[PDB]
Amino acid sequence: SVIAGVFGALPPHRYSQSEITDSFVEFPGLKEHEEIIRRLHAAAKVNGRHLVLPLQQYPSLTDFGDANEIFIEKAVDLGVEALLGALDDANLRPSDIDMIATATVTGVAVPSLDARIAGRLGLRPDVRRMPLFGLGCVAGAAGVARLRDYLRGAPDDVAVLVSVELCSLTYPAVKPTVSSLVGTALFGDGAAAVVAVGDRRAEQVRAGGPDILDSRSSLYPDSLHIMGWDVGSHGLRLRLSPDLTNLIERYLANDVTTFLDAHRLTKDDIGAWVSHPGGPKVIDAVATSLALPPEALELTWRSLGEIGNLSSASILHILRDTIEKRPPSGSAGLMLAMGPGFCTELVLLRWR
Amino acid sequence: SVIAGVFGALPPHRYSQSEITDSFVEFPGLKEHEEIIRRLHAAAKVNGRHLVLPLQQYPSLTDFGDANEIFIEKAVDLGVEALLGALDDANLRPSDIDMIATATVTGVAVPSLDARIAGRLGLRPDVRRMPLFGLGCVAGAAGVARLRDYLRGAPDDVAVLVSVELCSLTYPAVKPTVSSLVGTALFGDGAAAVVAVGDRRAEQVRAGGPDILDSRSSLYPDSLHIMGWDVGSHGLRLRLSPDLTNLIERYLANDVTTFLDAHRLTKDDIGAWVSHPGGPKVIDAVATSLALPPEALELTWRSLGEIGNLSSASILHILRDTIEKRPPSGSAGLMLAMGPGFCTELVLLRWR
Ligand SMILES: *C(O)[C@@H](C)CCCCCCCCCCCCCCC
Ligand SMILES: CCCCCCCCCCCCCCCC(=O)O
Repeated sequence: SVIAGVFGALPPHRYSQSEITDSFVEFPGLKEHEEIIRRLHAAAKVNGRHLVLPLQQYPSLTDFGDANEIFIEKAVDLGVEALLGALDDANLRPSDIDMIATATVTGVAVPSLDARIAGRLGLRPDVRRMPLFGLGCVAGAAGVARLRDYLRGAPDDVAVLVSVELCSLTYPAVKPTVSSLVGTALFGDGAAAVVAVGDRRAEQVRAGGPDILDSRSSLYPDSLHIMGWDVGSHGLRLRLSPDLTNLIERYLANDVTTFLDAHRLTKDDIGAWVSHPGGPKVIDAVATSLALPPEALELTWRSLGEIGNLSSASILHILRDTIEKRPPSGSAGLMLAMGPGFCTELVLLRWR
Repeated sequence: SVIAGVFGALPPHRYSQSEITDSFVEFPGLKEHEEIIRRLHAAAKVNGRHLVLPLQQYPSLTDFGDANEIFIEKAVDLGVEALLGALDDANLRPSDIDMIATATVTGVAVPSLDARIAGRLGLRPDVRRMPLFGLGCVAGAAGVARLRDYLRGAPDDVAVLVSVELCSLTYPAVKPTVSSLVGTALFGDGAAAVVAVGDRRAEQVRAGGPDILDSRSSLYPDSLHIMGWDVGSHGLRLRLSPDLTNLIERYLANDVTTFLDAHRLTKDDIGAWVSHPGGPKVIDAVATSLALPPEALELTWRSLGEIGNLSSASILHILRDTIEKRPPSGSAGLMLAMGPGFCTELVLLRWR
């Protein structure tokens, strides 16, 4: 399988980190925690973020019903904008799509996003639907792996992954507890789409982006608590452990090497790293444990600073960013993501 | 792709429909509606349902946060039971599972059920996880199709589907409302797992269950309202339109005809129908639109009456009932399901 188009889409409201913090500190029930909020927002190394709602609308977003409704309205059109952009990058059409995978962790939609996006964009009624929910930040790498897994048995097919993460809209569940504030410093809104295509279909559509060669999921034992949501009446509340960093440093190099040994490869044999940004400590951790030079994660740091942590869609934004960089032809690309599980997901890429 | 195991797990607490109704109409803020409730319950053609909680805990399940936490815990125990069971039917072991897909619409878990059941069963840390959410009732059929879609690109692998639906746990969201009351007459708790196996793996494994030949999703235009969740602070509230029956009567025939024409089959060629027991009005609409004899949907009528509507898990119990009764060796089997979308999934089976 080979990527034919990537496309990130963001809501048009872009705010500075400063503008967001300055306003956020003045939100109901928050002024008291200004010190830690500024600390956390500054330490986040996010310089700005696209929000789906005008910044000053958030204090009014206290109801999970409203929020999740706005999510469904906004997720789909961010999703279709993303999909179309990738469809056009692949010079393909909605009718060309044979399967659609949808990745979100930040909203609950039944009928799922894929159903609604497929409605909007006029996909064939018999598109295969794969609504992925609960992969979280890992869903961008994992979604790409699942496309491979699909196209592997359907060489003529077009399979799309649409990630939409509207982190902002989980605001109803946000309280001045440090974990929620950590998330309030890092997470922004945005969608992204990957149009992938089978090997046979590849030459017909002049498929540009990288070949998706292989993936390896890595579920860590006894680590449910590391990451995820505590779901409740006030909605999706971030659970996020400080232990996470130490899981990376202990075990990521192991995942990255066992997967790379399977391909007669090394750390140095990879031409562009495509890493999810949990936040700076996370980026430092994978950089440190994988003994990565500064340049290797620069795009994901740049993406972090430009649009923040978009969860699933992040790794697909920096994948789109790294594609535009045009890295060495035929060189190994390595998607690395991680999320609730706790798990990590390596995806072996090959660039053109 | 070939099914190697089908197992249906239910909670130990079984209650007659009369037991349920008599206690339900005494729950807070419902005696005002005891007439319509008893009417909906009696019309439901369910004689009994397994409930994951004692019948008299439910009135205290008013909080979505509580109900969802219990969901996660109970759904993993039930989930593993069904998987262990299906693993035992397949004579296979947890270590053999190469990909696990999980289906639920009745609770929200990040990390997902597949993450948790993988940890409980000690599945290899590299299992490929596909947590489907928002397929709803269609997920048993579509889950099998996904399995097929995975196994068709990975012929040496074992893929499992674990469906766990604890409909009773959506209780915080039920109101004295026709739709939600229809839900309370139909829906019960239970799980099921299917263990399917790639083609190159079926012979060594001795998979005995039916072949998975093909599948067709039918995503109807402009039909979001037909079925779904109203999601809010009270949890998952059933949206169910009475256009459903009419949608089926007008479009189901063309779904199966367009699908069966692709295999040059008529409805007469189907040796066993594995239909989702939505409700008596839906089973009537299926039989009427497909001109089916009353023997064709008997196994699904019987599941309905015995176990109620288990959302995605029902068509899998019925599939096990079908394999039990053992259909003519080598005849066509058609799985028929419908879920939020509005969509239809047909999966073509071959009996052994
Ligand atoms: C990756 O593993 C998963 C868990 C990603 C989940 C998304 C986290 C959302 C964090 C909640 C707070 C968001 C607020 C944004 C700022 C808006 C300003 C008012
Ligand atoms: C005493 C509790 C009895 C059972 C109460 C059941 C209440 C309604 C449950 C509805 C479950 C709907 C599941 C999803 C259907 C779909 O959208 O596919």
